[PDB]
Formats: sequence, C-alpha cells, structure tokens
Amino acid sequence: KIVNIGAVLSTRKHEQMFREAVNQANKRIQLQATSVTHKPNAIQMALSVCEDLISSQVYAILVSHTPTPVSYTAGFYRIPVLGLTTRMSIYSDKSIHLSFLRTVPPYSHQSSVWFEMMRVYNWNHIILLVSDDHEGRAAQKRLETLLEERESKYDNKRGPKAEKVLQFDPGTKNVTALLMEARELEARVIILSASEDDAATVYRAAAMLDMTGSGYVWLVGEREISGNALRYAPDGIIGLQLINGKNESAHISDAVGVVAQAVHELLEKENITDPPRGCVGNTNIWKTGPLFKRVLMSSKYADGVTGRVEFNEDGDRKFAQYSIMNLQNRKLVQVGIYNGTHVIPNDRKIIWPG
Amino acid sequence: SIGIAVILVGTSDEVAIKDAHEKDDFHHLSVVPRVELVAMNETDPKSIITRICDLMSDRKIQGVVFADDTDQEAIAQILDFISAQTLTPILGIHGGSSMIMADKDESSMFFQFGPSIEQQASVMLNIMEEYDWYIFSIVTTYFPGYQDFVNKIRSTIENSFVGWELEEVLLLDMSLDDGDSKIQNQLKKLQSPIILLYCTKEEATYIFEVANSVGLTGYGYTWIVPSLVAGDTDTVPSEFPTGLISVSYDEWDYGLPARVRDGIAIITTAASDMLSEHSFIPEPKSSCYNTHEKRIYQSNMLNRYLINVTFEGRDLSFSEDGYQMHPKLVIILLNKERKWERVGKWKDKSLQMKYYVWPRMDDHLSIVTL
Amino acid sequence: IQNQLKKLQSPIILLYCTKEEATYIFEVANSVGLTGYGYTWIVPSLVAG
Amino acid sequence: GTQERVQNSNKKEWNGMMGELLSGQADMIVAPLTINNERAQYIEFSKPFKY
Ligand SMILES: *[C@@H]1O[C@H](CO)[C@@H](O)[C@H](O)[C@H]1NC(C)=O
Repeated sequence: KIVNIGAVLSTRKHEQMFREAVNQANKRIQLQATSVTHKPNAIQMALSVCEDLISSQVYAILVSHTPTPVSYTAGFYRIPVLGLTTRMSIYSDKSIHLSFLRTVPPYSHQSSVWFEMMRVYNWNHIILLVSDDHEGRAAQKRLETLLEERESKYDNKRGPKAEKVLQFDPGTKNVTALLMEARELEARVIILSASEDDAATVYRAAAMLDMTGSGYVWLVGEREISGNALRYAPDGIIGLQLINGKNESAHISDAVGVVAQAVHELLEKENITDPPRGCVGNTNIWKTGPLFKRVLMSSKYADGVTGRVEFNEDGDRKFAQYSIMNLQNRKLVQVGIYNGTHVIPNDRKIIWPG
Repeated sequence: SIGIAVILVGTSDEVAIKDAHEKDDFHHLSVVPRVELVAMNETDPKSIITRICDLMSDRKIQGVVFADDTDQEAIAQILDFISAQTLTPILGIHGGSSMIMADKDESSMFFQFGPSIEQQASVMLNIMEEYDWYIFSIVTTYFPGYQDFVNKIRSTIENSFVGWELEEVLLLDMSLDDGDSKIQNQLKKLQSPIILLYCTKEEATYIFEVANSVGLTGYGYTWIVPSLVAGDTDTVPSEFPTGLISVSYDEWDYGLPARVRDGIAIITTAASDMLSEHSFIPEPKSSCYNTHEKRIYQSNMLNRYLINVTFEGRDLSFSEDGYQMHPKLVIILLNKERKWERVGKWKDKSLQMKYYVWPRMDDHLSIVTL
Repeated sequence: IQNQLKKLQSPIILLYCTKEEATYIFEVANSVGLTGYGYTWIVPSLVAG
Repeated sequence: GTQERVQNSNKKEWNGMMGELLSGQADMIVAPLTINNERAQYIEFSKPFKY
C-alpha cells in the first residue's frame, strides 16, 4: 500500500519538483508522482482523467491554469483537492464543490486591504460600483458585511458610511447616466472591481465627462489595474497585486508539504480505508473523503518558500501579502503591506490625482 | 433537428414504457419526437458522460429528461457542465438530480424541478399568518445560503401592513471544538414561541441535542425547518422532539409516469412555440467531446422561450434562473408515530389544511357564539 | 427539571435546596441561562450555614 | 405623504411630498408639515416652529 498523487494541467515545468519533494519526505509511507497535460474542448478533459488518476486510488489532485471539472469530478467519490493559480470567487461555495481547497486569496477577500487603507486616514465617505456578476456581487456582499463592525460595542465610537451603490451589466453600452447619478453626490472615494475589459470601457467612457479629475480618490482591485487598463486610464489610482502572483513553482512545494504533514496524524484512527481504485464502476463513497479533506484545515508549518501556509474557514489561503501599487505618468511604484496584519510605510513619492 | 429522450438510470421504477405516446397532440408542434427511451444500469461519472454523450451523438437528443433514485446531491451539476458547451436543455426530475442547486453558469440551459429557498421560505410566512401567530426569532448556521435567506424575510416582514415583529437574529458557529462554551451560551437567550432554522442534518442533530439542554424543544414552542432536514424521510434521531414542522415534496403527489409525462410535455410544448412562432430549429451537432474541429460553431437562443409555457392547462411556467414558478409543495407534521403525514398543499397563494384549529401534543377552549 | 422551570418570569425567585442540590439546579439555570442581571435569588441558611 | 400599497406589488412606498425627500429628490422640507409617530421613523425633524 503506497500512496499516490497526480497533477492536472500545464505544469510541465514542475514534473521534477514533486518527485524531489517525495524524496524529501522519508528523510525529513511510500509515495510517488504522476501528471497529465490539459487539452482544449474540456468535455473529454473531464473524462480523460479518471481511468488514469482515480484509477490508481489517488489521495489528492493538483491543478493549474478555469479549473476543469476536477472541481466537480473529484467531488464525486469525495476526493479532496488542493488547487492553485485560479482566482474567480465562484469556488468560494461549500456546496458547489465538495472539497475545493484553494491556496491563494480569492479576488473577493481583497476587501480588507481597502477597509485597512481607509481606516487609517479617518475617511468615512464612499461610493461603490459592481457589474452584474457573481464575483463582485460577493465583493459587494463582503464589503457590506464588514462595515457593520466598528460600531459602539468603545463608549460612543463611530464609523464610516456606505453611500448609494450602483449596478450595471458587463457594459457593452455607455455608462454615463448611471455615473451621471453619482457625480453630484458629496463624496469622492470611488471603488470599482469588475475586470480588465470592464475597467477599460468604464475609464474610456468616464474620461469624457470630467468626473475623473482631482479630489477623486480611487482604490481599485487587481484585474482592473492591468491589461487594457494601461491603454486607457488616467493616473492617480491605487492598484493592488499579490507578492507572488502569476508564477510557476513557488507553491507546489507548499502544496505537497501540507499534504505530507498530516499523514502521521491520519494513521491513528483505525479507519484509514482508502478511496476506491478505478473510476469506472463505483457507487459508494470513500467514508473518509470529506474527513481527509477537513483534517487538512489544521496544517501548520511555516517552512514553505513563501512560508506560513494556513487555510481559512473557507479553506483558502489566509494571512497573505500584497503590493500597494500606484500609477504615475507611466511608472508603477510600490509600498509593502500588512507585515501580515498591520500597515507599514515605505519611502516613495505618493501623488494624488491631478 | 432535435432529438428527445427519457433516460431512467438504475432504480426500481422501470415504468416509463407504456405511457409516453399519449401526447399525440405534438403534430401541432409540427415536429416528431425521436422518442428513444434507453434505460441504463447503475452509472459512474465516467459511464455517466459515456452514455450521455454516446446517445447525444448517435440518438442525437436535443433535449433530455433525467431521473435517479439516490441521495447524490451533485449529479445535476455534471449535466449543467454538459449542457454548457453542448447547449442542451435538460430537466432533472426525480429526487437527486433535481435537488436544490444555487448558482450555475450563465450560458447553459439546464433547469430542474423543486422549490428554491425563496418559495420554501415564503410558504413558511403564509403558514405562520394563516394560524395567527407572528414571526419570532431566527436561528442559523454558517452553511451557505443564509445571506440569501434572511433577506427574503426582511423584504417581506416589512412590505405588509400586518403587525410583524422580530427577535434576536442569532448566528452560531459549530465546527470549533473549543467553543462548546459559546453555543449553548448563544442559544440560552430566546423566549419566543416560534423559531425557524436553517442548517444541515449533522448540525441539526447537534443543535437539537444541545437545544434540548436549553429549554426550547418540549411543550410550548414549535420549531420549523425548511427542506434540508427533509432528506431521508424516515429518520428520527433521538434528539429530535415531536411537533417539528417542515415543507418539502418527494412523491406523494405525482407519480413518475405523469412526472416524466410532465417533462415530455414541457419539452414538446417548447418545441411547439418557438418552432411555431418561427420555422428555424436547432442543428444536429457532430459530437460533445471529440469534435476536435466542431468546438467552434454558432449558438442559438431557444433558452428564452421556456419561461411562459403550460400544459394546455396548469401553469408550468419557468424562470430565467430556474425552478418551478408556482411550485406544488406540501406541509408535514412530525407525528408521534415517527412518520411524516400530509396536512396541506399550496397552489397560487393558498392554504387548505385538514385541520381548522391546530391540535396539541386545557388552557385552550372552544366557545360558541350566535 | 431542565425544562420544568423555564416559564419563570418574575424578577425575584426564592428557593429551598441543599449544597449539591443547589449546584445541580444552578448548572441547570445556566444551561437555560436565566440567572443573568436582574434576577436575584434569595436562599436561607441551609445553603449559607 | 402616506403609505399606499401600490397595485401589482404589495409593497409600501411613500407618496407625493413626504416621499419626494426619502427618494433622494429633495433636500429639506419646510412646510406646515405635521409630526406623527409614523414619519418620525425614517426622516428627522426640526424642533416645533409653531404650536
Ligand atoms: C506588525 O506590526 C505591528 C505593529 O504594532 C507589530 O505587532 C509588529 O511589528 C508586526 N507583527 C505583528 C504580528 O503585528
């Protein structure tokens, strides 16, 4: 009885790191490695994985760049998954994927950079914008979920305001009127977290009517400060990015390490039946699939390359790090953020719009 | 070109044979349904897609009807995934592939049978009203949905001139094993007659086992629960007390034949309207996965004309999101026989109960006037 | 007992018990949570003694 | 200003004047405007500029 593990998609530059990690275990329960490359027209990509990975009685699955029905399939049989490099928050749910256990912050949870970039300068007035899709709808729900706090339990303390939000479609058409409802208001702190192709269109339509001058203060999210954003935006913005980001291998080590760190805590339950071997012809459930998925919610080792791996209640990465960006004429300055939880300054030339 | 099928998969109800040809008014839909009624054995996701796609590429079915008999709460999403890049209207019917699934992609066309939690909550309010006691505290767990559950009350507890009230909207947290001193202490602060709930069976038995240790399960209060505790409708974990009311519907109303007749009627009435409003019909695509050249093609928008359609009779209208517009549910009182009765029915904002006055499980009397 | 006395409302409560009996009844009270601020039990010497 | 449950949806909505403010249209209401218990919930009033 040797335990196995396998990748999913284009991790071709990593086929040796997993094996080196596997060797790095019994010298730190026989272990191996396998992999496959994804293919277009994902319909067969769903089927093409079972008789190769769910055949060998797998114990985990590792994906990369829209993760396939590996989100769905491994849920059947209840195979715990620890994916990566995927962002769209739809996987936040606990009832659309039985064990999706991500290792990033999902683009919603980047709320608290804002609420920690505003409650240090004593501002209290805002506006907001989101576009008709689930991700921001969560981000909207996220932001309106936190601002209830900071209330008076210390002995008559007060907090900020949550002025009239807006809504709009993915926006093939003009946005003026919607914006026209916002101009005459009495605030400037604007947020807008939709997407690259959305941000470009909205800036392209917003620079026409001069609501985009001085006094305004923008705190924009990740996928709106890149792509076509640099082709149409006027500067002053405060963009966000992660300290590892779109990378290759700074993280498979963390994956396999969290995997291996629990195997000693598993083998003392006298109920260590495996998941079945062979995708075709299975109708039961490995009665320790959700259990093996849940006990990973307590893996505590900081020795990762990007150390301190620890998953939130939703099982996504917690206590991450970001990069407080900024756009000048064409430059992109940086200051370091949170030290994990606080705020720390770094000498640079902060300008405001105008 | 549009094939139509019925695919019962692995149960004890191979009954759909002698009944699918009493719908002979579909020549008014000007299309003949290629009614292939395959019936597969027990099927696994590999085999699931195997059979489904083999048929969709040979029997070439441009609208299907599923059924199953199991507590597998994920199968429907697999078809949703199939329906996405294949563009297939699909109607999961029996318990299982028709269970409540909240958020799917925006491009597919896969629908279902059963009530979304919005209706499954509004009927709760109509129950409370009809018998003249007005809403009291809510109790909740972190299971997904609540951020869309409490809103449906707090947008109907208000837009009604009647005298609603409210109590402490609690919010627990369970899977911490060190905070057992922080759940009993959270549920020891309720003094109201009626109490909702929204959780899953694992947390359900746990709360009731700890609630019974708080003073809220015996005589005087009447816990009510939506359909998620309405699962395997034969269980009585000892911590459950009597009187527990709910709402659901599994089989007592419509049998599989008319149910699958319901489905064939739906799909064929759809095949009527668009193909009678116009004269353009979908195309026989080559394959579902191994095209390798037919991943790039055009798409059509029939998935709009399946909203306002009936059975030449009762309203079988459908949403754009997907659930039965005016669904047919029941109401069940957990008897002291450890079974589940039938003490109501709902249709177009109505309530009719086998009881006039609610019974007990005598400070209540009955006096006569003139 | 755990549910027999949960309809008490009056901001005062008397009592008559003994030490271990008292401790049990008080743990029950906490498990129902009806001994916070406002209720003021009043017990004779057999608990003081 | 009253609370008329307009048809086609049994939902409360203020009407005319006392609703022209809460709808963000108006900014301030100087009038013979009365002081009941109903309106005092949503909008805040001055002191009594008469009796
Ligand atoms: C982060 O900064 C805070 C500021 O007080 C301080 O505690 C420490 O320098 C850093 N670490 C933590 C854990 O706060």
